[PDB]
Amino acid sequence: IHDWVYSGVFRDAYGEFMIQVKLYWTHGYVVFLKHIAHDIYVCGKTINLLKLCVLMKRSITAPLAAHISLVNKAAVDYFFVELHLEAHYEALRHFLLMEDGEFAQSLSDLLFEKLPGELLNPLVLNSVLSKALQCSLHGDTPHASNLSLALKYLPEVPDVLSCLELRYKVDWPLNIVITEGCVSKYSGVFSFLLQLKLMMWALKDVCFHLKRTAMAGSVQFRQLQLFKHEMQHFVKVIQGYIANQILHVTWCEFRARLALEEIQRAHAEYLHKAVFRGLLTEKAAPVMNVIHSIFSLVLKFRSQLHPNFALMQQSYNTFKYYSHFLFKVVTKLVNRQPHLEDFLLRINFNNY
Amino acid sequence: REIITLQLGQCGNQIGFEFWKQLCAEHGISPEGIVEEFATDRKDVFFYQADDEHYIPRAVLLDLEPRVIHSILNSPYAKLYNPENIYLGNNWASGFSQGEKIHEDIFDIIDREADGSDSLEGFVLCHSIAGGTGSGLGSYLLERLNDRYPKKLVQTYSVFPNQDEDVVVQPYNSLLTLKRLTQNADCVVVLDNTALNRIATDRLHIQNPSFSQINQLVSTIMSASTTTLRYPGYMNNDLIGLIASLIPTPRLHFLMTGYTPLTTDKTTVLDVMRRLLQPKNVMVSTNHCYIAILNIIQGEVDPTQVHKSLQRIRERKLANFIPWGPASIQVALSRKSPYLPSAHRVSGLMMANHTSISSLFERTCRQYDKLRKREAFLEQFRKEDMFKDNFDEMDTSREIVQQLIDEYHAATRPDYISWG
Repeated sequence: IHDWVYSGVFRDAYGEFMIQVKLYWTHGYVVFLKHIAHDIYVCGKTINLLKLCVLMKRSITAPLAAHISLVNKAAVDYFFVELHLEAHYEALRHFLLMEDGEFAQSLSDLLFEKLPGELLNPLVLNSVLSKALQCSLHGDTPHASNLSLALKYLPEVPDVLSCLELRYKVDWPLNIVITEGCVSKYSGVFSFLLQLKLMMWALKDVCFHLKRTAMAGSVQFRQLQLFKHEMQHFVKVIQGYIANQILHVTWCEFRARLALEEIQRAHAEYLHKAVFRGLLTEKAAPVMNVIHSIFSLVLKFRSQLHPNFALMQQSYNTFKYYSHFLFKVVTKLVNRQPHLEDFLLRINFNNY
Repeated sequence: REIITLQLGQCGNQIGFEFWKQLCAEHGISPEGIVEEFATDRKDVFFYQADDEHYIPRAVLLDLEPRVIHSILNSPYAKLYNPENIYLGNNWASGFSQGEKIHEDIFDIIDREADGSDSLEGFVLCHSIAGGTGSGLGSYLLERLNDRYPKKLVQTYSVFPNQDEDVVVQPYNSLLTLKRLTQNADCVVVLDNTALNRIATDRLHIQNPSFSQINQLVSTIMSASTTTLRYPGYMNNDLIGLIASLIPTPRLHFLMTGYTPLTTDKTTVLDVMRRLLQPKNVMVSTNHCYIAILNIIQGEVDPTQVHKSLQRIRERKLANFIPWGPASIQVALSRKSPYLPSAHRVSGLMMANHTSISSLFERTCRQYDKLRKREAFLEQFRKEDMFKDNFDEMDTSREIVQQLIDEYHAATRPDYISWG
């Protein structure tokens, strides 16, 4: 015990030390109080990393655990005062979660010109990010470097689909904290946000088609705009629900909880709360199932672009049917949450 | 993106100059344009991206017979902007004809600033309804911009005139200008001088320097309306995304404004929600229900209690609303602005589409109809007579505002599923 923690060289003679010893880790955990055994197992690997930079325990554990706390606090401080751990989240939030004004509306608008035989080679995907990033003036952090626009499927294709990968790469002593599975989960929620931007673009397109014809202010014109305002209310209020749950009430924690294993579990509990209140979990799957029908109908409403005036009225009526259908099944599932209580406010005020 | 600001008339040039002083003091800006040692935020909405960050405001001043422009001149904030976009009666006909004769070179000033800009997104008109030199000239020139640029957005900051009627052609001037606001503008924010003077006599005992105080009020209004743009926020960083939620009908673009702290000489978000839901925090004076309400807030908030605030205000059912359709009250939040003194930390501002303004329109309709039946309050302008021999432009505007009043009252009905 007095070797590997203080000198920082692991010691074992006959294999009677329980702990034994790629990337850096080869250690394997597989009388005394077991409350200190795992502490020794982690307090050695830390010190090993700083080198590269009546029968009761009252007379033993008190001069022993007094140093474990010092090792732990030096370890946790090594993240913050050197790696700038607190800055990384409020920087990745800008781009990955698109918490950036005049960046998402500048990136998505360029993506949807192709969706197609463009966005295959890496000179147009390699140039499209730097045009969106200049339009916002939030970067010139080292997290505007390691930005990597890529994909898992090329564009070759009623159809509201769009998908993209966008990653922030990480080096080794941060890889154990912010992992490459966590960045992929940011990409997993990012796909849904980008798919919403496609709807905010299509309704904007039929809105811009009517914008240019105003000359005409007739009855048939205003009655068309009455359709648009209705669907846009739904889209903005559900976007406001996302901007509430995944972006306000979860964003309060894990910058007030941040003021060795525990940092990892705090991040993993943080994001686990973010996916739960955001209703992408399997408990709130049927709430999500209805949204794609509304999305399909908004795209259809853009497709008709009048001798199809009754057709557009019919699509608006189908939107109204499904929007009032959603409120009954989510009222039915009040008995199956505090955040779902907020959902009812967004969908209903007097929709019944 | 890039929005070019228009200031015209005595009143409009006053609040425009005050608001530019507000943004110079607000951001890290010298009185010369120099970036200061405390300046980050988004600085390209009206700010010219110069090399040493001489954030030159996109401010085009155009009038004739300059009086208040001389008062703008003797100031260090005439060195803040001057890309040579500053240009040197009180009736609609006189201002209309004066705008007609010099429309070309001032529109060349407009075009030079337009191609000098990187993009164009909106025209913000600093104005007041029947603002003297602003009236007639502004309606004419607004028609020139709307004809010449149909792909842009128009927001008109103006106040409802209350001068205790003296010009007797003022309902005619406001009626024709209001016609142009209906057909050549997409958003009109009007405020009552009566209710603002009531709030001024309410919070303090000062009503005599009313021009100076009202400049502070509408400058707070406009800085709060653009704070989500000029400081890095999340949404309504376009004007159009802000405008779209308010408007179900492109002729109903007239909005009511309210401001939650009435004194400045904090607490939770549910409280300011309840405050703003009262009509005594409103700056503007049968049954009338709002079409859609949206609020902007800036201050020190609890990010989870805003959910709880909407939850309690909803289940209180502290409001009515309109029969035809699912709208909501809409929350929007941004930062409390740094580099100024921050007193009464929560300041909220509301934009609502209300049918109560149709009564105000009907007041001006009744005034115009009364003076029209009497027919002794046009004073027989020769410019008005050669411009219109029969004065049926006023008849057509009265038809337009009557159609809007009909749309307002049928929108009060649940039969706005049918035509209004």
